[PDB]
Amino acid sequence: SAVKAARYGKDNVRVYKVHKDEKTGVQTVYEMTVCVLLEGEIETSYTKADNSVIVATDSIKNTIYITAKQNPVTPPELFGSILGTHFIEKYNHIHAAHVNIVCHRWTRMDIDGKPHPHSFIRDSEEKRNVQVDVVEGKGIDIKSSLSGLTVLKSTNSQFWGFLRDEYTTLKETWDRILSTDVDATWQWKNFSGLQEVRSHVPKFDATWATAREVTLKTFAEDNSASVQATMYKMAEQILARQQLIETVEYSLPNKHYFEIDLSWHKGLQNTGKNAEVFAPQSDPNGLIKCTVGRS
Amino acid sequence: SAVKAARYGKDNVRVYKVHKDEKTGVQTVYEMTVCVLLEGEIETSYTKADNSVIVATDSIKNTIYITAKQNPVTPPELFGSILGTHFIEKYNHIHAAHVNIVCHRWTRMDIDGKPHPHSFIRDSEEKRNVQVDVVEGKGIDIKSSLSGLTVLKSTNSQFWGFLRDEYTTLKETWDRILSTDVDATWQWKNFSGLQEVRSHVPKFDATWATAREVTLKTFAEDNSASVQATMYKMAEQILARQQLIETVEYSLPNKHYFEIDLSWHKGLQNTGKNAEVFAPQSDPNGLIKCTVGRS
Amino acid sequence: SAVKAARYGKDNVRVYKVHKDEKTGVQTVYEMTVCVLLEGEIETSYTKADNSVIVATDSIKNTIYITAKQNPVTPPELFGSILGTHFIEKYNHIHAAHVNIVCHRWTRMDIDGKPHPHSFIRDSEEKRNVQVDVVEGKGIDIKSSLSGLTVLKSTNSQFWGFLRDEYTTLKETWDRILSTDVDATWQWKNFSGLQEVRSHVPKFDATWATAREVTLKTFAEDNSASVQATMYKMAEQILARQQLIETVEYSLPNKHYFEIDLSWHKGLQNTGKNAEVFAPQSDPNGLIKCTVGRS
Amino acid sequence: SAVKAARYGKDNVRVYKVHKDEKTGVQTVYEMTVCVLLEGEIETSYTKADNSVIVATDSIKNTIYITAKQNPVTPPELFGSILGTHFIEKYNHIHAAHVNIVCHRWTRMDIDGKPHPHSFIRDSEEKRNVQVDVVEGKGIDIKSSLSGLTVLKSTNSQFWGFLRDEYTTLKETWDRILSTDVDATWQWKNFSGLQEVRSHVPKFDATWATAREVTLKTFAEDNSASVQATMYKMAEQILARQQLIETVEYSLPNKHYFEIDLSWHKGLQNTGKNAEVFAPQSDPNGLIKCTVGRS
Ligand SMILES: O=c1[nH]c(=O)c2nn[nH]c2[nH]1
Ligand SMILES: O=c1[nH]c(=O)c2nn[nH]c2[nH]1
Ligand SMILES: O=c1[nH]c(=O)c2nn[nH]c2[nH]1
Ligand SMILES: O=c1[nH]c(=O)c2nn[nH]c2[nH]1
Ligand code: NA
Ligand code: NA
Ligand code: NA
Ligand code: NA
Ligand SMILES: [Xe]
Ligand SMILES: [Xe]
Ligand SMILES: [Xe]
Ligand SMILES: [Xe]
Repeated sequence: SAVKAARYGKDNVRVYKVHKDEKTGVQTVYEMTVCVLLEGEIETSYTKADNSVIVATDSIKNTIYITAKQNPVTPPELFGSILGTHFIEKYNHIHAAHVNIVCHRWTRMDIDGKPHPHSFIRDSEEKRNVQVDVVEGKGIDIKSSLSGLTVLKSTNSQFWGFLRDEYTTLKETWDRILSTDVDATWQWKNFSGLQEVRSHVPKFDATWATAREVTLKTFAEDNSASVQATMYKMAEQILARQQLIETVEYSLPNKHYFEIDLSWHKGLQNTGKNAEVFAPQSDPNGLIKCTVGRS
Repeated sequence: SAVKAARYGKDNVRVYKVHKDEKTGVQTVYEMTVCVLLEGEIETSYTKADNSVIVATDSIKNTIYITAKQNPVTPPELFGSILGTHFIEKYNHIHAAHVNIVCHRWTRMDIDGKPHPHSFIRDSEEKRNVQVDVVEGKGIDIKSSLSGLTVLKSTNSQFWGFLRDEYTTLKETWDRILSTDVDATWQWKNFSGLQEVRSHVPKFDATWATAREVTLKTFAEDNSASVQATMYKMAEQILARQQLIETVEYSLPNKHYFEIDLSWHKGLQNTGKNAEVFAPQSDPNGLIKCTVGRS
Repeated sequence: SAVKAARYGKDNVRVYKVHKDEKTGVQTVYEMTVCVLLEGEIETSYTKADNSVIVATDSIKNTIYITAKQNPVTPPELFGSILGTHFIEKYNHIHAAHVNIVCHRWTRMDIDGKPHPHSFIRDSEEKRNVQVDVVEGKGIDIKSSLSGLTVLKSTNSQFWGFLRDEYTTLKETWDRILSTDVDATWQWKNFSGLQEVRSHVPKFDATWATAREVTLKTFAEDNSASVQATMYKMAEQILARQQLIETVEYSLPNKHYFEIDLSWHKGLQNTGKNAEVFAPQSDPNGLIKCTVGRS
Repeated sequence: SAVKAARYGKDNVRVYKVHKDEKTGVQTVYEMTVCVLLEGEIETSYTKADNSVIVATDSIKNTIYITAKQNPVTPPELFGSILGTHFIEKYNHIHAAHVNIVCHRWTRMDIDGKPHPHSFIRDSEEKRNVQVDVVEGKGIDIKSSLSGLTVLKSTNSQFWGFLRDEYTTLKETWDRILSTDVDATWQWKNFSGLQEVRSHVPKFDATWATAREVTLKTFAEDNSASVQATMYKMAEQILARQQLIETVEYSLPNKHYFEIDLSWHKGLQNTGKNAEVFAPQSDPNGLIKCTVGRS
């Protein structure tokens, strides 16, 4: 037997950083959860009990805190690239670093219509994520994403004209509820190294904001023919607005809300045009994915 | 042996309701999770296998949908009271109904600075809850609450002057992070029945909004001497603003963020005034509770 | 305004303890999660910012580890009583301690049919719990419980003869699946203090084992007329086997498995006597409770 | 823009099946959660709103129940292959089916030392899983796995001789607690189609049992030099026992239990050889992976 692939590191490292502006007194907080996994010439730790090749996962944890102390932690694409590059430059036998970062929302509070200098609220479990793979001699590959964005529209969604055979019971509809949790990922063109990542720093926050805005606007305005059709429109717009993205991937659950027939009870009308009360379904759920790239 | 207490019913009943304004085209959605438990002369179902006394839990589920179809579902204090009263009026041998409602946020989306007519976002897992106990011959007791409101302030929290003995290692501090998940409950004076609950309907939403606002403002502005001291100030203000509340209860975790000493690494300074990077702690956590009532 | 009730302390304190038999080489592990909340003359910490009355929650955490170091941690009823008594004896102004303990399963592994000396498996998320309230001048009240015991029987459950009215759609049945997560609590007679708790130590593990065995046997053997009828039989037997228990409480979800009518597809028969494939329902669920005490 | 990849289907479909032996009266239950995603000539549903190519996800759900009605659901490798093959044979434009199955434990109860005919217990959240990819013209690829197997050993684990530099604070140790949640996957050689999968049916349950047994025995008996070294030994043995497996992958968290220094309190000794009470750490955690294949 032989080691075909191996990676190891530290997962679930929670980090908080505060920035204090001495002039204005305004404080800004960042909180993230970080995972770092390494690859390289480490087979002998598995096959021969040779620990000499292991950078201890506890040391990786230390490195994350130290790196956050000495560098900006925003945008996460830059922080992840700094962190990944560190390991391949510092350790001769480590040849790849894989860095995953989940950014948690801490939104500045408005008290009496003005921004508070040092108080924050978690407005939703929506996350902004990055995956950074730093591979020696092959540059830096970055995938950025938003996830946990939960939306619903109560009309202007349709689903008709699908294949009907002996396995089909689903009725066609011209008016339904559509609700989903959005997971959207955009993959950047490969960067040659940290200098190139630094040169594009302004594009990271801007593209995240664009992806979010396009998602919300298209969802709200599209008279949706299907999840498939609507998500494609989203991806197409993002690719058109940022030339440095190669692909956009969406993964969307279709969270069903079922009509409840109440006609058995005193002829009560609660279906079709008369539908007011619905039963949200916890499971099963549709799952629809697509990856859109350039012609 | 004898039955000392018994209650039974349906839990986790998810309900969605939509309201459609025909004039404006504006739609508004409500989504809740409902639990209804009944008490009464039902001992024989336990002791003698006499099912004749059981209103099936499946029927309770049906009743929830039917009631939501025929009545407004907002404010939840009113809907819960209607639902509870139904069971004690309909069934001779049922003498109490306990109704718990969790309201989930569906916040109207703003697209291009204007409110969208039928698209919504889940902005946070914060909930608005009610517990309604309708007891035959004793009226209606309502406890209203908000929960899952997660906040953090990065300074203006202190904790010093606590008891120090041979079990104490905690250092006094004049500047720390304070973060909590707020659970706040206000208990209404007993209402004689549904007519009285209806007469106070405007106070329910208004008091919820006040409780939320007082919580946020006090948290952000108090130079906090302890969780205990700050939460007391919150409760005091709520009681002063709404005479129909008898008690306010807060239950607050103290979610710790620990300094990380980095001085072992090249003398790096990251404690006290130099603290920038912290380690959020998942567990253990302080838990601080208090119930405040009138003199 | 005035403080009507207050309690504070440390929640979610994870503790592991190992016992090493030097003779046999056999090791035994215990793992628990502990919560301790205190009450007493502490109002001024809320109302006057007087921290002098506060035993820091961090010190409570320390005390839990120290107490576990110096005392046995099993049975949990004894450990919780020692821990609670400590606070009321040590601190003049503290007059009640509330201790909750969740014990996690670490079951010794059998390798090649023999018990391994130091390797363990988590066989299920079933927990054994205690709640201990130590109140100065009123002794020690202990509630013991098991929770998270998930069972299913595929036949020998019935449900017919329930009330039928205009809210009822549920069909009577003489053969259904019954599945539940068992939560069972037995409340001990009040103990005068630690000496009395010590004198009954052998009864704690024995009663837990009896409660578990009665639950499983009765569930498996009862031709159940309802959840209500079956749970009553369980509680009755536990009370008969241990005179020092005053009350037994069960709280049981009814986790529904629905028939699936497949007759629309080529006349396929999958209901009543022909039912083979079912759809487990995540929600809603029946919830049935009862407290049984002595005549 | 163009569709580079697309897949869609139904997730979280819960299924229960019962088998009734008419002779013996013995009943056996199976419960699973199933996900089916399809690929094929479906781009136009995304790009042109052409629903004619969509097999509705609701129909996929129906197909899962129908298939479970007409076929055995065990071993899951066979059921998943039947289910995947169905879609590529039934629909001309569908060219791949991806089927994921999670099997939940329902273990027959022993009452008074004998196996009960129709009552079951969920003994742990351990799962047995399969991923089956059926690709038209390329056969059937099956990955089988166990996950959620949580173990701990209290001694006979070491970790010393790792790289030490200016990022390292971790002390070497010759005696520590080792605890992990096992995720192990074995990948079968490609099968040409359903006939070949059927011919190997006995090997599926046997290999699962072997993988489990090797994991447990090696964990309990290895005087572990590291997670890396121990997991390699597991994978090596599995590959040696089943020639039809091509690769074995393990993914293992290192769930840390920290010593607690209590010497500040009356010189209490709780570290090194005197360590009895430890603090389980919820996060961060080591994560160690490896894929082992044949020379
Ligand atoms: O078994 C281990 N492997 C590792 O790679 C490691 N790093 N810190 N502790 C560790 N333990
Ligand atoms: O055992 C049951 N008890 C009940 O009260 C009930 N209601 N619906 N189904 C039921 N089953
Ligand atoms: O605000 C606080 N209250 C307390 O009771 C406490 N105990 N430790 N830290 C603390 N902080
Ligand atoms: O938008 C949808 N896409 C689908 O593929 C589907 N299948 N059932 N309902 C559906 N809705
Ligand atoms: Na390198
Ligand atoms: Na009544
Ligand atoms: Na006292
Ligand atoms: Na095909
Ligand atoms: Xe951070
Ligand atoms: Xe609702
Ligand atoms: Xe413990
Ligand atoms: Xe199944």
